[PDB]
Amino acid sequence: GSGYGLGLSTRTQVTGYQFLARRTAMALTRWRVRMEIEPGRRQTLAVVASVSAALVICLGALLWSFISPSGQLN
Amino acid sequence: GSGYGLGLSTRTQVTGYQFLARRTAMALTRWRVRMEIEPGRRQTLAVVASVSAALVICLGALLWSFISPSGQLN
Amino acid sequence: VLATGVLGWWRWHHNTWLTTIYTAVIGVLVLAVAMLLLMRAKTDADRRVADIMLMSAIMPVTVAAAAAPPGPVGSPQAVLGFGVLTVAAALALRFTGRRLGIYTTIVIIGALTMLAALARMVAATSAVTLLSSLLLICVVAYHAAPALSRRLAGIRLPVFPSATSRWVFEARPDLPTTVVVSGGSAPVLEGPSSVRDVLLQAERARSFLSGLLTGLGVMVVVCMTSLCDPHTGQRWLPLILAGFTSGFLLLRGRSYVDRWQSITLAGTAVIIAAAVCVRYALELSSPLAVSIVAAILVLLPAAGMAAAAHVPHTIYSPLFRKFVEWIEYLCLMPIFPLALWLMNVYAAIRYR
Amino acid sequence: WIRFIADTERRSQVIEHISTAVASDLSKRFARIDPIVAVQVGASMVATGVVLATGVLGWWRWHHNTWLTTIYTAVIGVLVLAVAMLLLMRAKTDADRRVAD
Amino acid sequence: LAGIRLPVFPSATSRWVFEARPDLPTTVVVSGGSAPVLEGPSSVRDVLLQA
Amino acid sequence: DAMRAQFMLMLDMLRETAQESADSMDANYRWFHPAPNTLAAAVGSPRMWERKPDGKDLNFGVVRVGVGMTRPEVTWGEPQNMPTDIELEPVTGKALQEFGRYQSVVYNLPKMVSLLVEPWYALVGEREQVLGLMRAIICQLAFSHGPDHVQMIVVSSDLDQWDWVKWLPHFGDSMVYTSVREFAAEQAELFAGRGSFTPRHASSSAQTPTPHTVIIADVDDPQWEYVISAEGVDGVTFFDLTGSSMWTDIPERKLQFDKTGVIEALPRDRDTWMVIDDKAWFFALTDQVSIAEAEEFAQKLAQWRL
Repeated sequence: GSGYGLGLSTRTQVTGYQFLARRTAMALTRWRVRMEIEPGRRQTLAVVASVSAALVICLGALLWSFISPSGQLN
Repeated sequence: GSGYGLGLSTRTQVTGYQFLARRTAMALTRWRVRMEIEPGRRQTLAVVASVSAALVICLGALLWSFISPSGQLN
Repeated sequence: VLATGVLGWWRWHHNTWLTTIYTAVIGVLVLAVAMLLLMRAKTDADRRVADIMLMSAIMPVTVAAAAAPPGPVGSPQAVLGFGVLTVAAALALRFTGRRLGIYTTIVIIGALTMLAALARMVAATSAVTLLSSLLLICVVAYHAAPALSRRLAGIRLPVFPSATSRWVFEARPDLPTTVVVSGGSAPVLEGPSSVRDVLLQAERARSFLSGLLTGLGVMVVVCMTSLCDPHTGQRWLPLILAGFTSGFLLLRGRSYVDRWQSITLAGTAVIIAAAVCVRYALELSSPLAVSIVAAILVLLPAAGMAAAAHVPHTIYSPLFRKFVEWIEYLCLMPIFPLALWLMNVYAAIRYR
Repeated sequence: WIRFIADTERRSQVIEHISTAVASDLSKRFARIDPIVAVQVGASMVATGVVLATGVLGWWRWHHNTWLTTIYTAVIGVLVLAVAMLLLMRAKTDADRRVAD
Repeated sequence: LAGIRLPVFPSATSRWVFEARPDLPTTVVVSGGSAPVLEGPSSVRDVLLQA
Repeated sequence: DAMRAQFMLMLDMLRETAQESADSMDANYRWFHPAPNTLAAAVGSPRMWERKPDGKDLNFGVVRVGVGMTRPEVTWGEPQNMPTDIELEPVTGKALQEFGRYQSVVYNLPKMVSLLVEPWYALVGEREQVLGLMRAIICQLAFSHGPDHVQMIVVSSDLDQWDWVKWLPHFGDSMVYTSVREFAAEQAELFAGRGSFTPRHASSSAQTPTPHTVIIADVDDPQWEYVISAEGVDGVTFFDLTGSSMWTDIPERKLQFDKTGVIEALPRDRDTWMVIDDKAWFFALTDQVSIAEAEEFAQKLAQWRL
């Protein structure tokens, strides 16, 4: 057949599928496909922003560690 | 429907409404709508400028307290 | 189930093999009856009967295994118990293909609990840390819920370059499938096999999602109400985290239009506040505390009823509708930065 | 009973694209949330809320003798009763009565 | 506070109908001059008191 | 993504337009050709003996045989400036292709056969399938057309199966035979007098004589060769219930029944009834009535006269 197996694929095919996943995902929760605005994108991006904020803060703490460590006694 | 409730809205709608508000606020104050110049915005930005200058001086003072700490009588 | 209860209470106070050994036969017996009922069952009423019995057999089987390890009850018993529970529920679901909801709920709490106890067993990690991590996994699971539910239901998305060929508009259409009924033996055809599955895949998809939301709901309330504590230092830190989490869930509901799906989200947000309020009154009991808790516990749901009655018949300008939307994103953003603070990770790194 | 039973024969309906097909079908076999149900939910939450408050207030009296428990509960009782009374006078339909009851 | 209502937006889900059936006019009365008179649509007459 | 989204949305509004036209056809075809079990109740209604032969009525001589696939009344215009095969975007490509495959046919519609198109119709399969469809065809003819327009004849040895025929008026005369030798003496003396078969159409219907003859063959007698080798006569139509080699030698007149009751035949045009392919393919799901059901229907019809 066609479409089965692990054949090659292209970058235009990768975005094409992600469009169908987002569109079908809202069809299960909102029962309409109009997609006037795309809230699924925003809600996911918000988590990515949150994680990034967590990563940024912990790197800052490591930078602090080299500027004034614990072993400087006496 | 007819617009009841908390449904989502787009950026084109947000400025669209805000423009209808400025034009009506002028009508109650000057009784004309020709609006060759729009003094309503101008008077508002001057306040925003005032708030911004005050906050910068607050941050400067807060930052100075960390650069060379001190204290006060109680 | 009541029998397994007293046997459990005994095992909770005595270190004898009685419960594991004596319960095993009890489970096997009910399971045997259930197997025959499933074979002999043909009508819908029988299936209801068969399902109830089968569901009852998993409980004794679960506690029996959990009670198998010797010595004081603890970390390893939990791993064994929730473990077989997870496999049993999943296994029952796969072959039964019925009661999708209730079985799915069991699978998730088991799986996450299995991963929780396993960590406590392999490493001396505190409950504080072990609970905060469960909170984060559940937060991201809500965003995954609509997608994860797509796979289990069997929806497939085709993408290929049109078979490396130009289109054929006059292609011979697919053959319609014929269907029959036991009494109404005269057959009738309804349509292409490819299209009928969608009408069935969709009904199945709705059930997996409803369960997945319920299972996650239980976990967030149990974890959150455990993190906040009235004696632990910096009392306000774990409490503020409970506030934003509640806000996020409460607003997220309006992405779901289904009746029971939406109420479970709203309900999940309200019950977390109520549950913390009770815990904060019993311990560290005092006149101000009980006076305060009693007020919050009655004003909060009251305002809710007020909002529910008036919002559907009033008009709001775009600048306000756009403002409530942004609260949701503002609520999600602080969860990760705070959870790590409560877990002392930043202090741990700053002092390496 | 002698009865007339109509013909059930009619055309079939097909939608090929998976997302549109899921949305169409899923909207005809289930019920969506509506304002009528929202109010009943609101009433149910307040009822559950007050029984929890009286519970904790009672738990204090079982260990303390002050008037606090009776004083605090009396005002809540009067307020809840006052609202219920006001609603019963305004109810027009059975839906409203379920809220009031 | 005076209740001035800015027009509600169509939310981008329907086309405009250029000429729907016109809105019904409203009647007014006076006791001494018992003969009633009519003057306009309800939506317009209110603004003159609203301002 | 915005362009893809808008393209999908525009495609669904066309779908609604197609579905609305589809509903009109369902209502229209059923209104002229109901299912056999419902005709009994309609006997008193004015819909009985309604059909006319006078050229404008295109449904004259048409009989419902079952349910199956049909081509809708829509006419699709091909897309302008079609991009070359290597230039097509993947998402919209399959969409326009599958749209074209499914929306080009509508499922579960009533299929029909016209007596004005063939000298005979060979029924091949098990006895129950063959007799069931014949009983259905007979009652459909009997409800829509009056005795001043249709007359029927049966030649069979298994008279216990054709007993119910007694009540219908269309089997009267100014009538069941045991063998061709018997049929040849009484009936063939009248019919052999003139003509040979000639396929007709609606406009031509105004010229053919009013009484059309339907003949049922259930004896397998080799003596039938005389009229069959002469390619019949106009105003007659034969149904072979036996499947004899002399009738079964033309695929264009052979209807094959599967184990599931599905009929296969060569495809024919909805507007011209002309054969469009030389390979047999799915045609319709068989509709059938029992002997008791047929006699019940005949008794209700037997109560009325001009």
